[PDB]
Amino acid sequence: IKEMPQPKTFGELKNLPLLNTDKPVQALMKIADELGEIFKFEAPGRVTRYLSSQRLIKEACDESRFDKNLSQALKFVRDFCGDGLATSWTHEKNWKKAHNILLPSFSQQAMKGYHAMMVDIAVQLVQKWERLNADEHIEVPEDMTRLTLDTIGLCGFNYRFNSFYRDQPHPFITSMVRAMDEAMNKLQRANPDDPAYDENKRQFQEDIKVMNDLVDKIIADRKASGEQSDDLLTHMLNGKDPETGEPLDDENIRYQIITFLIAGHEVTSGLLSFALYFLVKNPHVLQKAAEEAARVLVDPVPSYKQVKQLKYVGMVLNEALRLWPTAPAFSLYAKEDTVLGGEYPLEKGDELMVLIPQLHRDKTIWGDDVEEFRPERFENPSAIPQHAFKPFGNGQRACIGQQFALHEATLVLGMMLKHFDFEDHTNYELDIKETLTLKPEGFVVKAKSKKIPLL
Ligand code: HEM
Ligand SMILES: O=C(CCCCn1ccnc1)N[C@@H](Cc1ccccc1)C(=O)O
Repeated sequence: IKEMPQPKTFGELKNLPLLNTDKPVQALMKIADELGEIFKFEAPGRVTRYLSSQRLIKEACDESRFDKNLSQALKFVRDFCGDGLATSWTHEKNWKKAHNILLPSFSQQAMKGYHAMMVDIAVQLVQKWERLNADEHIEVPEDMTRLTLDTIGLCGFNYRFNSFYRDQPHPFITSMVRAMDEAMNKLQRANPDDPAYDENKRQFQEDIKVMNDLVDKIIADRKASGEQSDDLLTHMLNGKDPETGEPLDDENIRYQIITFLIAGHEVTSGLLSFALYFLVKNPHVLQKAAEEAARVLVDPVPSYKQVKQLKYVGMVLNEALRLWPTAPAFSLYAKEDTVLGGEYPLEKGDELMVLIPQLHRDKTIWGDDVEEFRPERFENPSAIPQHAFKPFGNGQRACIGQQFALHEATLVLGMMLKHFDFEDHTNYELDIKETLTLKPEGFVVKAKSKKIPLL
């Protein structure tokens, strides 16, 4: 039985002030560098254990021993995502019911139906960049978020956010971002009922009311029109859980839509932003990915089958997820008493955090070159040890949107590589901005058209 280490404490605040920082995930990664594969993290009324080694995480991913926990962050997000799929406990009736209903909407097979709508938005991105003047540049995360937001809006419920027509965010997005910020900022308030925060609470409720009212009207409008657009909303309005025989109710449908829009916003655009960052920093890798794009994407717009054939582009995306997974942690609890790694006894109910970026830097798995960007690591999934690579979570609670995100990202990155040469014209210094997701803040490039038509 080993005692686990613990980072520095602040008296009765315990470790909580360590997360009173602009970049808490990177702070936790530095703590893991100092303390090793496991450390205890205490706050007032809270104890968790951060895991960073594949040795321990492979045990944490044993679904017979550990189930998904709502982290404090997810408990705060649940105030506006409700019992949608990502903020539900596994034992809540609406988790399994929504899971069974929505799985066919998110499969590779469903991607064939979404493909034309994804192409629609990808073409708008390419056309924007074709239309820039000589020495203008691209604001990468900003344009990637325009693309991913528009793609989930259109595939999700046939709604055009028209992000490439505007600078100012959509009213839904304004309230979503401000609610997420309040949820993230609240992971520090010792006296949340202090009259000091009444304005934060008032604003938080107005933002929740904005999201609910707007989504509820999208649902009511679709029901009033009878239109059967083949999108996630139609699937939720018509689908029935094979187990209970029941459909989702309108309240839970709204929670799912809010959940999908958040997932498809900066969490997914972050992947594209980091991938393009690593490509311009590794010109030989960019060259190889651009050679694949040219060879495969032989038609004016890509087909579904062509996207599946962008194997090296897919490897680029997985290697970007290895280094900077954009949903950087998930939480587990012990279903029963158990011992972790032969060394750390856990009681039923004890909580674990999986620190994904640090897992993905385990040199016993990847070798000494863990910081290098080498997509070839992903040539063969059977050569990767179990539970070494977890950017989409674990088990039945893994990301339902994984195929959607990777199809979207592979399509757009392929088209980017086909149509432009890229310049890191500022020699950009990576600065990772943290919300509940991760983003290369201020990442800019110049894109020179190869003058290949879309017609
Ligand atoms: C690269 C992009 C994405 C990444 C890295 C990602 C990552 C993750 C991770 C790590 C989890 C597990 C969370 C936990 O255990 O607490 C998760 C769950 C989930 N994600 Fe994603 N996600 C991505 C894109 C998406 C998209 C595009 C959608 C939907 C449009 C989506 C919808 C969901 C849902 C509904 C869940 C909860 C699944 C369940 O518990 O049944 N995600 N995602
Ligand atoms: O350490 C994370 C990382 C957040 C990851 C969120 N996220 C969302 C999607 N992907 C990842 N959270 C913890 C933070 C914490 C720990 C102890 C005490 C108070 C607060 C938590 O929330 O309790």
